[PDB]
Amino acid sequence: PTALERVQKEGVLRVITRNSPATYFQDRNGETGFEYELAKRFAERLGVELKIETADNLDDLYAQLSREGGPALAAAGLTPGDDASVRYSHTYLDVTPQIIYRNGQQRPTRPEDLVGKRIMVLKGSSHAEQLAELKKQYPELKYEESDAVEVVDLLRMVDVGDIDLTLVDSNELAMNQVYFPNVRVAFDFGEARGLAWALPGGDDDSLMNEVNAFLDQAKKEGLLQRLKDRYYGHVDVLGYVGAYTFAQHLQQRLPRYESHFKQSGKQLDTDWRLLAAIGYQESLWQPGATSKTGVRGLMMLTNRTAQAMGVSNRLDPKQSIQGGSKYFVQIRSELPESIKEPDRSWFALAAYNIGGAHLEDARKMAEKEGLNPNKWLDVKKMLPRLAQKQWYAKTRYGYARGGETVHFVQNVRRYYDILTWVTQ
Ligand SMILES: CC[C@H](C)[C@H](N)C(=O)O
Repeated sequence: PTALERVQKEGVLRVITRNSPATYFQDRNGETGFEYELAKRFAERLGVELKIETADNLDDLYAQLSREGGPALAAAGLTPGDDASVRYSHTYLDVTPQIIYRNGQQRPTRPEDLVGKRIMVLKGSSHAEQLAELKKQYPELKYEESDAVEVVDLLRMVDVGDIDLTLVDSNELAMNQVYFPNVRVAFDFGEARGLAWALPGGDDDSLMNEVNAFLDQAKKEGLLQRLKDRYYGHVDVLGYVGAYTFAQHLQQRLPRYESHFKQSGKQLDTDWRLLAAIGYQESLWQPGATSKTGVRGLMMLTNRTAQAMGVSNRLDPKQSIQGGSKYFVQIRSELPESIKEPDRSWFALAAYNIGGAHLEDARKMAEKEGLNPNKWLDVKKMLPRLAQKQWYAKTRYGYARGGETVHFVQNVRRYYDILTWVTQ
């Protein structure tokens, strides 16, 4: 039976990956990861179940792949390795290895500067191999390979000054930037290269052909780009300053209010990280925060909402978290029965910012356009229109800043993702 026929026969596609939020992550809310979502799509294309294995490290990852009866493929942000014990699919993401340093230290600008530093990379990585190449040229270059850490750990070490430098791909630095406020790109070390899935060595090309056809379909429909934005887009969407500032706020601000968020979350069957995400978007986790628009405190409440909720002080963190949390749940509960989770929460987020009246208008508008008013992706196309006259003059409630409401829901969902992917 071909590699491809065997997968169909078993009704399972076995995938091996790295223990990493970038690749595969287990949370109470389900499974996420750039590679997980991409592979899950592959399995479903083939009409089979996805079964995920995580390796201990990169050497063990490649060793399992060549192992008889092992996984069909590795999906793990791999950079192509002549070792015909392993083969590689077409590439699916353009990334750049980048030398990483700690802000407030001498920035190395060229490979020469890598000499005489404390450097660590993952044992078995293409990054390790790059440094072996440079060592050939510069015989006194020192660095260490480790099989007992992952990429998140290498960046922590640079962040707190445990080591001077590391070397990682630019996608994963972007992803991690929101955890490590001091980490910065020293320079791009080596040129841009594509990530590839790896398959066992040999001449059976039945599954490889399907992987390539699938990845090429993925680039046709923007799937790879959507997945990139979600996991790797943090610095691009929130801006550089937003990225490292969040890392700082996560470190400095959140631990003061984490326990209130959890307590509000438990008593309301609502994920506390979703509540924390709203607090970040509203006030950047600052209890004293006031606007000059009639909203104040950590969850940014109006006086009216504060009183309805039993809040006697909006600048009290605990009370602001409780009232804004109850309020979000209230809004979400009042939504029409027809809106199912997960959309229901994203609708509730929009209503938190714009109110149910304008949100109704966006729902009515989607309906007028032959879209589905209970689907978030549909209504989200309608929200920016509330700010345009050809549209809002035809609405009950008129002009609203719906583009801002879109921004609100995206950011919160991103902050939510970020808080979910935290490791310790
Ligand atoms: C952590 C190193 C990563 C996985 C790199 N792209 C490699 O293939 O080795």
